[PDB]
Amino acid sequence: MVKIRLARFGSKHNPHYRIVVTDARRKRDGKYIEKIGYYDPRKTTPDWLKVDVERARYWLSVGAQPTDTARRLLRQAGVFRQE
Amino acid sequence: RNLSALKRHRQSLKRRLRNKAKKSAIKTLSKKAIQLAQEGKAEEALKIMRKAESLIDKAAKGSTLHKNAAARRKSRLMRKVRQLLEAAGAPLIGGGLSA
Amino acid sequence: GRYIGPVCRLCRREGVKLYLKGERCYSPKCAMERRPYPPGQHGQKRARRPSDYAVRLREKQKLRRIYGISERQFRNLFEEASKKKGVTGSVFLGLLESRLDNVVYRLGFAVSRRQARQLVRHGHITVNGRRVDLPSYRVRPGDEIAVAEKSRNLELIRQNLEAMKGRKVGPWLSLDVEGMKGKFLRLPDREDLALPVNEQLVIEFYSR
Amino acid sequence: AKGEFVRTKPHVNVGTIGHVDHGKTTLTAALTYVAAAENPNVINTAHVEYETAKRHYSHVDCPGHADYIKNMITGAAQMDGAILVVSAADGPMPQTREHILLARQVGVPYIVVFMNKVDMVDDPELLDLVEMEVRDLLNQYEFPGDEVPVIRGSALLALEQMHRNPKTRRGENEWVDKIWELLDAIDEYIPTPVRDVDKPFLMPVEDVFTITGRGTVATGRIERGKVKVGDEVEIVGLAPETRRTVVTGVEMHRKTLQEGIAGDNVGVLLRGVSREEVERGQVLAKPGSITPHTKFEASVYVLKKEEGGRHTGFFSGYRPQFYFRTTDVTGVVQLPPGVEMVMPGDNVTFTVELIKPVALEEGLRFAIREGGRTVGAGVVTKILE
RNA sequence: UGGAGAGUUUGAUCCUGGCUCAGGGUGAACGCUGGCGGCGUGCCUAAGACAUGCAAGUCGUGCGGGCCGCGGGGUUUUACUCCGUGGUCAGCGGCGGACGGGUGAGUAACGCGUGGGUGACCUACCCGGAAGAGGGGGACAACCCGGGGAAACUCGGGCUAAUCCCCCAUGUGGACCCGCCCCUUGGGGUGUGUCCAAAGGGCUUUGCCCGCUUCCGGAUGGGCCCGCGUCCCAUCAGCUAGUUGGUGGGGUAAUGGCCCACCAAGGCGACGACGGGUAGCCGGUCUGAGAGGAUGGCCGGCCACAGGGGCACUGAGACACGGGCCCCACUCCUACGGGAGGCAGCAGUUAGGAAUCUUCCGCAAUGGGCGCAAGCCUGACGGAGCGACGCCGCUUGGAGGAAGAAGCCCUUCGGGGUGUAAACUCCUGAACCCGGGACGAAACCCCCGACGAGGGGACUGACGGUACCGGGGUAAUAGCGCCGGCCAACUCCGUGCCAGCAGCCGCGGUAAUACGGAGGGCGCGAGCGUUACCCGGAUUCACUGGGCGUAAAGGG
RNA sequence: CCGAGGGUAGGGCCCGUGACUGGGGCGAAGUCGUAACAAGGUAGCUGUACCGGAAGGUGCGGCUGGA
RNA sequence: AGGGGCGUAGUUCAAUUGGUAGAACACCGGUCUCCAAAACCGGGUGUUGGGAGUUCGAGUCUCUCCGCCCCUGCCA
Ligand SMILES: C/C=C\C=C\[C@@H]1O[C@](O)([C@H](CC)C(=O)NC/C=C/C=C(\C)[C@@H](OC)[C@@H](C)[C@@H]2O[C@H](/C=C/C=C/C=C(\C)C(=O)c3c(O)cc[nH]c3=O)[C@H](O)[C@@H]2O)[C@H](O)[C@H](O)C1(C)C
Ligand SMILES: Nc1nc2c(ncn2[C@@H]2O[C@H](COP(=O)(O)OP(=O)(O)O)[C@@H](O)[C@H]2O)c(=O)[nH]1
Repeated sequence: MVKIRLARFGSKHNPHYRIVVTDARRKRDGKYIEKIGYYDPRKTTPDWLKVDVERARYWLSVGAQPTDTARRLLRQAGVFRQE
Repeated sequence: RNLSALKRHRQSLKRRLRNKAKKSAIKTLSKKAIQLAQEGKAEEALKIMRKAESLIDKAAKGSTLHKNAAARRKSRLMRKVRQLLEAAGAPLIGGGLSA
Repeated sequence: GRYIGPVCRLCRREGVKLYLKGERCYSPKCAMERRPYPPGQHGQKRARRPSDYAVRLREKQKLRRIYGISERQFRNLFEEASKKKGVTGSVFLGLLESRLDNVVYRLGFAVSRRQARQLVRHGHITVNGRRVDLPSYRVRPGDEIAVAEKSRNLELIRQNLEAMKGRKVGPWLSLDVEGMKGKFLRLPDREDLALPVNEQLVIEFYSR
Repeated sequence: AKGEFVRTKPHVNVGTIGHVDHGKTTLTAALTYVAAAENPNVINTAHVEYETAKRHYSHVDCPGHADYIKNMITGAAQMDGAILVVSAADGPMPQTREHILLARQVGVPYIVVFMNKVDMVDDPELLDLVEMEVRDLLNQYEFPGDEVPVIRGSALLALEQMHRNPKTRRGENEWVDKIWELLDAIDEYIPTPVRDVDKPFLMPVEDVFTITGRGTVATGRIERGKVKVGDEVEIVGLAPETRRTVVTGVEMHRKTLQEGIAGDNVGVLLRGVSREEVERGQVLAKPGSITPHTKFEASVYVLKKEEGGRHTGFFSGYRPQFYFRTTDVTGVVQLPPGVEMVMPGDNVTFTVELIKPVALEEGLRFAIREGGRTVGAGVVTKILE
């Protein structure tokens, strides 16, 4: 199906994923349906996790299974909070 | 020395036989249906073609024909038969057809 | 690696006195003060009108030799100095002054250039807090260069730090002589750097 | 499907000798079948092996015969004790002589004997004569021929009586038995040397192979220290320059070894090396140990005619061959002035220039031959180049 | 925001013109030399052949068994072992093995690029909606026994379970023929007739969770079709029978000659058909002032292939890299009647070659398959290794130190040079040593709250005792090319059209800045040269930007 | 029915090779002459044709890039 | 690794009754000249592949050794 996974960019010992929506079948670093965010797991910078709520939510509303860890970050970004 | 994908093969042969039969049926049962449709058996014709139209949608249930494939086989049947029975016939006992 | 070898051998040859040794090269014997001629066996005979090429070569070598920067970096830094918006003349000269060790030398600390490098390669030098050891480190605005503490008591750092009392630093650097700091207020200017180099040529030499 | 090798018993390797045909090769077969009963469970030198319920043995069976000398030498240059085989038919044979003076030319301590083809023409004086002939010959080459274990016992007999059945213990065969007589005459009398393991590492190369799906293997007779999987090494000697490699294989008689020590004939699979890069003669040593050289002064003693060597001596400019560890490289001879007159049995020192780089280290003996006859032996002194 | 020219035809000059050099570039190789680190990157040739190990599985919360360790005797003991229950072998059944990973052989073509079309279609799993899930029957494995067999495994008789199969009902709806209406290529609504559904599994149990069936829609991924673009030879000029179109069929998810009968004679070509050669295309990459030229390796997208070749089966999807059937060639086993394999998956071997790496560690992260879950698998991937193959950073010290040691080289024998270079003085501390030592890892999961929101809790690091930090701390590698002009750099000796050099012009025939050595110098430095190939210079195929009276060029 | 492959037969394209043979380029100091360059000692060049060891000669016509 | 070959001036080749090794053409050396070619005088210019052996004497006859060609060898 259409997932919301993390694609690895950046150099060696310097990872930098890009939160993205892709068909669960594509290579993890291959072409993707739409980027909606990035995440530096080592922080090394105030901004190490931004996401695009409006889009993240939309995909979730049409069937886009997030990853165990991908979901954690949408969460931390504040996508499922409803008030 | 091997790997267990063989489960998929044996299995393959099995159901490759299941719809092989379901299929050869629809066929031998479609022919006879029309093989009368030109004779004029009307009533009996629509009888078989009615069993025919069953066996087709039937196979459509599993991985044998599925959708439109079945729908085509039907349309041609409920076509040839009809197109034949009009060569001096009139549809006796309301078979699958609807005039 | 950074030459290492007979330098007041280039004060000569380039015929434009050089003080890559500092103290001595500043004395009544810069080597230059006894032989205003190139080395070799000949070195003192008529000279063919140096070719349009030669001039540029000498101009470049004049400069590059004047830092110790080995070509590779020299010429490399040059290219960066090109794309950067502006006159390559200023820029480049400026990007040559941004060289950590250089500034070190530019702000007392070390008698000469070759010496300022080692100070860097041993830690003795420090920037905006944390220390640094890459002679190539490029200084940016508002950053002060401070000596380390383990050194401050070293026989060398003394005498060298002393020569500041009285003498003033370049018009783009400060200096807490007692607190060995001094910032890099801003990239130096063509005029501020009174160098025996005709940048415009050194530039033409890389066209061909 | 491979199976490791595990240590228990000490280890001493040996080989057979004696005039061609007599009795080796076929006998060698036997000794294997025998110590195969009650253990374990169940033209070109042939390494094989077998173990008495007392010690581990590595067996080298040089095909013998003339023409095959250079190859022969490298065999008795690595064995601790030779099994001088003799047939109870012909007696002290010529090659039995040559496979002897050699042994004394390579040191080879102690030589067990064995009268083969015994089950043939009995004779009072004979069997008691043959054993007399031999000893009368071993002392003819300064060996302990008088106190030498002379077992009798035509071995083929042992073989064919073990071929009917792969299981038979001692005493049960008036023909096997005659084997164990040697397997106790060897167990005893034949010492167990001391190989320095505290020393660096070295291993002359005997043969080189290429095990399919692996690469090049080099078999040799450990000199000093040791070598286990994953140790870097320099292939010093012969070729352009000393290449380097990482040992990634060590096996004892086709059985995985854990750290073959000195005196162990193991096969070492080297990492990334082609069969053309590894020749015989050259050496495997500890990286930094030993260096290839061609000019050296050596303290040499030229054998006397009566002692085998030359009988006309020579002058400066003579080019004999030199034997180190495992090969034969040629060399030009240059004398330290006035030494021009170098006659037999003389003892002096000059300088040699080999036409091929070789692992020399000062403190290493060698051997000068020429025209089919060890002309003299010496040792490396100072190294010029 | 961007354009440099030189040598060489002549006694000399101007022009024309070719050759050559100075600049970048590379999956490079070869020579001399080689210290550290990071990040990249590494069979361009035989799409040659390959030992060995691993590259795909998972669910008992779908079902019945085998066997073992244990509730513990079923009756009262080893009778009907019913079952409690965590496991372990295979079978049944489901989902995944069609993705990921490899290669460039084939292919000049809707293959790719780009823009569109589908009233001519499909899409497992994933979302939103609607309606359901009632009765019934049956088989084959596994297992028991018998048989042939070297083996791989097979035949026969008979039990048995299901979410395996089939029959009837139900008909929200859907499919089909005919009619009507809307719409316009097969779409949408509608009426009469006919035809079609479905399975139970675990719990904490009139409720949930995971499933199941039918239709509609959403997503994503696809098929097919169309316009334009896409190399060299015209010494290749004509090509075409399923050929071009029609009608009715078969076929398919679907269009279509895709295939078939019958009919008609068509279709295509200098706007280059047919044929021959070479080649996977692109984003891009190198070069260029630009227009262009060259190229398509790494990474990303599409295509194609899986020893050579043909075919289908299962299925949402394959005519299927580690599935199947068959032929072939090759290699191997064999109890000679039949069996076995396909590294262009990762490591590795051999061959070929100027040349291209470890049978490594880890699933810790990311990503994937299956599972309610715990979790299992994963040579995808994250790392590590090797090679100056490349880029970048760093080192071999710094400051003093003589009208200037020695040695070597020149000399108008006064001296000049190598040279502040050394020695020598202080000074720092690459390496190494001791101590400390990461980020990358927070959720799956658990507890409060409803298994929602939100808050808290616990496990987990291959790289590594590495980076990094603190303290201690030794003066500690240098080479390669060139020095006639182009082109930075000159003397002595040797040789004597010899030996040799040479990119172009040319150097050598007894005083050679050109050969070879030395001193000295210039350039660049863990590098420096050499060879091959691309662009530039070459306005030297000229669109930008050239020419033809006599230099090549006006057709009789 | 079709069909991989195999088999007989005959065409097309291209590549390698062949006794012998044709001319071509190149190669310090070979042989014969003397065609051309100065009416180059017969103005040269030229298309064609015949002839001659060789350059070349002569015929016919043409050119001036000859007087 | 083991057999069997093959190695003579600068090249192609002759002496194998065991006897300093020549034959041709080259090249070398002078003279003339700048220096060659030509011409004229004058010359074997060889590591008999190396090194030893036997022998009064070795290209020849032994052995060993270098390079090359051919054949057979060669899974820890
Ligand atoms: C000999 C070949 C290779 C040697 C290689 C090396 O040798 C060595 O370097 C070795 C080190 C000492 C070495 O140099 N060997 C090299 C030399 C070593 C020589 C040593 C010891 C001597 O002593 C003076 C020793 C033999 C001595 O001789 C005597 C014998 C005399 C015989 C005369 C001949 C007689 C009657 C006879 O009939 C006869 C014959 O035999 C042959 C032919 N025709 C004949 O008619 C006696 O037996 C003594 O014992 C090491 O061993 C290395 O490790 C090695 C093995 C690699
Ligand atoms: N009867 C008998 N024959 C033997 C004996 N030893 C050897 N042979 C035979 O004689 C020959 C021995 O030659 P081989 O074994 O090759 O010994 P090598 O030639 O010395 O290695 C072969 O035919 C053996 O079978 C023995 O002890 N008894």
